[PDB]
Amino acid sequence: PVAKTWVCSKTYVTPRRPFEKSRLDQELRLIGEYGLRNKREVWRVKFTLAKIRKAARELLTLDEKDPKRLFEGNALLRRLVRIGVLDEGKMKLDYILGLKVEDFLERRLQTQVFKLGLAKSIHHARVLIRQRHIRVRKQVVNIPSFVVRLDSQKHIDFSLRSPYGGGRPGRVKRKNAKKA
Amino acid sequence: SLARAGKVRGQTPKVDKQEKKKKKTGRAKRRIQYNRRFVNVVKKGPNANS
Amino acid sequence: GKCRGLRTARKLRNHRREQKWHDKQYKKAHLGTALKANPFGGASHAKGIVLEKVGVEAKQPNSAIRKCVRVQLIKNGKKITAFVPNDGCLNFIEENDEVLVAGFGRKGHAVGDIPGVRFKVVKVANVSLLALYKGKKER
Amino acid sequence: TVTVRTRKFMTNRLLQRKQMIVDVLHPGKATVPKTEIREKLAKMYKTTPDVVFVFGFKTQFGGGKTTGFGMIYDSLDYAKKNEPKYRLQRHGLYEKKKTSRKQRKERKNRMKKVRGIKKASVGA
RNA sequence: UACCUGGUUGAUCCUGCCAGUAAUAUAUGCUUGUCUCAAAGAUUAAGCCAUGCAAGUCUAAGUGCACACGAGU
RNA sequence: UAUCAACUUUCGAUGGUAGGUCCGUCGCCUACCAUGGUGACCACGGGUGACGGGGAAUCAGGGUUCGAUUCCGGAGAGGGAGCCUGAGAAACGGCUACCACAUCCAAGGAAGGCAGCAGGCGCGCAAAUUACCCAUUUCCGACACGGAGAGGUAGUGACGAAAAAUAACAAUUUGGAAUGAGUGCAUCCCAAACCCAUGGGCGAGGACCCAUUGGAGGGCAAGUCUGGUGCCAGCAGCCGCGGUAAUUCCAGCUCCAAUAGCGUAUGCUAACGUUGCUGCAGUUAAAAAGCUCGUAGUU
RNA sequence: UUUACUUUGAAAAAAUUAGAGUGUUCAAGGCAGGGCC
Repeated sequence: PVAKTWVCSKTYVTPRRPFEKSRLDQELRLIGEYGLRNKREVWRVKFTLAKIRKAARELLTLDEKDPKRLFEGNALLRRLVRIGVLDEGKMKLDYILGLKVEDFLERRLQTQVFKLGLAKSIHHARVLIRQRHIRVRKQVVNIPSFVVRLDSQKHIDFSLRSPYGGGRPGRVKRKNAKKA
Repeated sequence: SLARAGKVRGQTPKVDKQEKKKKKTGRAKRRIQYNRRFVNVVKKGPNANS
Repeated sequence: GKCRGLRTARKLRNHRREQKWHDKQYKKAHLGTALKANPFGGASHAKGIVLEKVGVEAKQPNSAIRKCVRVQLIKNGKKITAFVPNDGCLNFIEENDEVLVAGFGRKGHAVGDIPGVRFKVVKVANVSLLALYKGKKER
Repeated sequence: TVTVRTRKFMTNRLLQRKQMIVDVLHPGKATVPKTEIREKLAKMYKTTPDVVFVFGFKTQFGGGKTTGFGMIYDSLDYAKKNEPKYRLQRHGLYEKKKTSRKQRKERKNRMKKVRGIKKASVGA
């Protein structure tokens, strides 16, 4: 009898074929295109998409006049259009099945800061967040795997304490200054 | 018999390994493998010497 | 043909119940046999004392003296033959010492050109045999 | 810079308190001690710096804003009764005994084997 | 993802199993820089146990001459 | 599980009458009577690496396997048996015996139950600290005060799970620029301490503050590369590699799914439509009883 | 004459799972909080 949780779920799924020549390049292409650490992150976003596809799939099997499909279906749609992976015009569960892995990779924080020009390259965009620079509505984020929403997309900027923003410089800037 | 255990490993000259540079790891290793296979284009195997 | 009747749930259940016994992989895991005859008694690994160092000859069309050891288990006193996996690691085997043996690939089946050896030694003298092969854990 | 806002606020009068979520900002500080908070909070409600009590302050990631709970009492003598003993210990007073809890257990079991007034000499 | 591949032959199509593949959970091997969670003598032995602890309890209110401290705790 | 087919009662087995008994019903027990009750729709007997369930793992669907394990219910406190007290115990961190085991004796006697919390031995393939405290959570009593190894916290911890380094921006190698991990103070935190987290400060260019683990014949992503070892030593889950030009072994370089994880062994799931209800087969590959009758069952 | 079958509601513990809601910096999770003296 301990006051704990013991509730934890996995975020990735290892593929069936370990050395599928066609699959190895399709995941490696997503590595450099979005600047990912290893294949685990590819399988992670692939697993989140697989859950959303299966969640939308079981709803499409029910009748349209079912209140469970109407409520649970709209709630899934509102969350997809909230984060920006799906557009408000294509707000239907049929468009969920057409979502690809790159649709959720674009909503990644390290990619949004690259589309906004705050970073030089996609790999530097990871280090830009890894060094505690990017903030979202005065809330600084350190991990690059953050997902922004549409009501928070136009608030991605530098922190009030980062050298790239407005504040004190880094420790290397102050080190070379005192020695010169 | 059993009088020949370690024959080929004892008859092999103690050729030591060569000191090589620090290999990139993590995202940098996958970054190098990405541009070397897709971006840096020039059939042949990645390790086919001859 | 199979009985499809709506009240044949008992006939279908009892038939599949008695026909599963005709499966080799099912009958070996659901009877007293294949478990008491198994030297490990349902265990993945086992400790034992090295009794002899016997070199068994591989089967045709191969020709190589497979280096194994006659090991007597500590858990039940059974005598088995653990195969020394790596090259020259038979010299690293001490006499009358503890060795942690495990299965040899296929479960209860001889692997490769070895006639009947179905066990391999993992650790020797409370340390891994793989380290003794790679110049680690000098013992 | 450092300032409290007290987002929510309610008066209970059960313990003669004024419950409120005291939220203090720290643009360049690291969760200032409650001594500075209790002084600035007393002048806001015109109370004394000995009746305000705050707890549960953890600065979020990066820093900038620290939220916590706060309460005010009527007097310091009235605060001595309606207050946990460790919160009064965090101040300069009420240094509780720190001998042990295991030494007291073995003393109780030793005095349990002796009947009469002689058990007081056994434990001593 | 409602997936298969090697092996009987001179070669072929099959039956068919073995092996390959991926999770899962115990052990173990080597390795192991950070954070948040978290299982942990169940498996063979409900085998056997050194020491210590785990139920005692006093309020203005059943009974109050230890003077240890001075009516009262 | 039929290699358990009949089973239950000369001591209740089934039922009937009366009574006893218990809080109360009753073959619960006693006495008189009946020959009943259960059973192929699997009783009875045996086995279980059987506590049951809520659930867990894996699954297109159908399923398979697992559930000692923090919740609920039950069971037990070495094995039984019999009790005291109490509203409630057949209580064992309460007794009375016997059995098993074992401690102190001055040898007359006395006192024992860690499947409570730590710890030890043993057993093993297999599993932590004789750690800190009643603050949370609550529970118990005469109770605001006192008590709780129930619990909470910390140490050990690669069970497992979620985040996430080992560079980056530049140059054709040198410039700064950005940051902890680590390392040292306050505060916060905490019942105290601790991991953090935060404020400044001290803090990386072979940024040596450096990533290994199985591999590179096929299955199955990666070298007829280099040298010797020559059916020997070995490799290999399978097919297969060595009998003096080995793409397999004995090593380097390089390369590859990798990745702070990765191999190995075993259980189990998918693969397996190789247990087929969905959904398999029975002319010749394993297979329709030699043939017919025939109840239950099924339709 | 009454069953099997289908549909509805209460019942069919909590946790877990599915799953609405909430930016624990994200996530695993938690059942808790953005902003105006």
